Amino acid sequence: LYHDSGVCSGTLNSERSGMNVVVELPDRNTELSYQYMLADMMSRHHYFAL
Amino acid sequence: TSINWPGNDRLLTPNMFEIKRSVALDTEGFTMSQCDITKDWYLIQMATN
Amino acid sequence: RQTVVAPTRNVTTEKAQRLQIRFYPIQTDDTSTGYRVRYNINVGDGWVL
Amino acid sequence: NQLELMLRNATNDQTFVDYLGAKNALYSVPAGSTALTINIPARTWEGMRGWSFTRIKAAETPQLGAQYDVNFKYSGSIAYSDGGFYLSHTFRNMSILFD
Amino acid sequence: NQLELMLRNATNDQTFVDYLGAKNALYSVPAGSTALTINIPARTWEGMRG
Amino acid sequence: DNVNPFNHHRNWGLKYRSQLLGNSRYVNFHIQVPQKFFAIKNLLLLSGS
Amino acid sequence: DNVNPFNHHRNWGLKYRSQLLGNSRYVNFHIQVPQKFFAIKNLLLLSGS
Amino acid sequence: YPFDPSGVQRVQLSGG
Amino acid sequence: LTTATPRLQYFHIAGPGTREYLSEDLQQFISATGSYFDLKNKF
Amino acid sequence: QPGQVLSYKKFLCDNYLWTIPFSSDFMYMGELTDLGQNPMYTNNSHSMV
Amino acid sequence: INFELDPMDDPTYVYMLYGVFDTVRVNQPERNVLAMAYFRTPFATGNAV
Repeated sequence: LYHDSGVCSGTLNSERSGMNVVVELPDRNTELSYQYMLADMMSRHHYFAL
Repeated sequence: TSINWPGNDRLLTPNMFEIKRSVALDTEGFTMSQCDITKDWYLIQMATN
Repeated sequence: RQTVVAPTRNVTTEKAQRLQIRFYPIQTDDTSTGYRVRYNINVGDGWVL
Repeated sequence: NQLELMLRNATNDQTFVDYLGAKNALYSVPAGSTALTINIPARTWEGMRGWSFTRIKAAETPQLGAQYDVNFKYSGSIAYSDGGFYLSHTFRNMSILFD
Repeated sequence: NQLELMLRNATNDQTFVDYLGAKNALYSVPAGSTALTINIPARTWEGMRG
Repeated sequence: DNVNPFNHHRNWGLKYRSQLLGNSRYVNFHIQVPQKFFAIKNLLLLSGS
Repeated sequence: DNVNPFNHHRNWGLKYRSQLLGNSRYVNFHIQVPQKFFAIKNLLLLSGS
Repeated sequence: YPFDPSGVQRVQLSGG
Repeated sequence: LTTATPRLQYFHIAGPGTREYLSEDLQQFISATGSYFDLKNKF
Repeated sequence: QPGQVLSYKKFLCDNYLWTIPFSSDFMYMGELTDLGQNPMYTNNSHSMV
Repeated sequence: INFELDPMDDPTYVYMLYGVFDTVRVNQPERNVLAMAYFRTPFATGNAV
């Protein structure tokens, strides 16, 4: 998924106000952040295929 | 070191002023006025002038 | 010398808003003599197009 | 509806922090060069947690904020996107000078 | 003489601006290089036109 | 007198219009076509879908 | 010591990840990718469109 | 919504 | 403008804390429905 | 053959000196721009790159 | 920040990570009204209007 790429970023917003609430910065690392979150949340030797 | 001046998801490429793209490698569009100048840059220039 | 001064307030959103929005078709229905396209121009509150 | 009307209240609304909690800046180091200087202009450093750093190969890292990286001709493990760091060594020393 | 007296008054004295209204900086770029960075230090930008 | 003068190789307008696409009969064009219907060419849509 | 060790055929994670798709280069893959943006990773949306 | 009258280091206010 | 918050208590970077800024009924709801529908990671 | 041709969309713009106005909406609303009197830049030191 | 490195045989980046509180809180006052305000305490990317 295109994370942290402003040119091709995602979009979440209400329909009443089509103002996107998701701003992605090139200097944040969403994917490594999830890596660290998952590694702190549980041991990494577990294989979760989902 | 972190404040892009438009910085409000203004342009179609919010993090930089893409003046031109390669039309051959262009896929999504973002090239304006029958050349390789971009929609964002063309908007900026027309609004300025 | 005299200078004209910008309104400096109540003229531009401080919120993260797109300057230029591309709409890609919901429906195409390509036919032999024409090429239909159907969009959905979503203008939320606070926007004028 | 109780939960909804109780979560729409201003004083108790959802707050999230990115777990990495890091601004990611990549500083290029050419092949044979053995030293690097990171010049940062004046800033108010309000609430800085600290520093974290490794060196990643240029060929193994996509250009940041790219719809499509045309120079990215590598499909192994991007140590930037995942935690596959392997060059924590090859770091001799480091200096920090707030002014 | 009337013009001289009404022009030596402080509140109405000639004010001139350079029309270009630009600070000119030349940043060198070598022959083959395809990139350039302009690091300008902290400033007060008190009236920058663009 | 009854022959269309705009069907000429000195039709500078058509010459420019054709040279914008290229020098070949195989063109990967990218063009922007304005809305011309008078009721919607200048209409200012307000908030809504 | 400066060679990426995870680009190895003994990468058990990558071995299992490739073996989840099949033994051929022609895979009709079916996957479920999670949302990872922190602002919306665990956001509990209330009523609304 | 927050009002941030800071001359340095302002908030983003994605909003909507 | 009716709040006047120090901009770090707003984002709970130096705030009073979850136990004393959520509504007491919200904290009760989180405690009661905490075994099957978690809400602690959202604040 | 049509598969043996390419495209080279390009532009030339001489004597122009590309302009990016320091205005919130990128238009001209006064010589002293919209952001030229905002007390984020004027009153506080920023180091642009 | 001054680094001294072991000289490698290929161009490498130095993946520097600062310690930032890149937080956000979600404001949902009414139905289908979603609004978030971000903040990053050392390197906030917000700009004026």
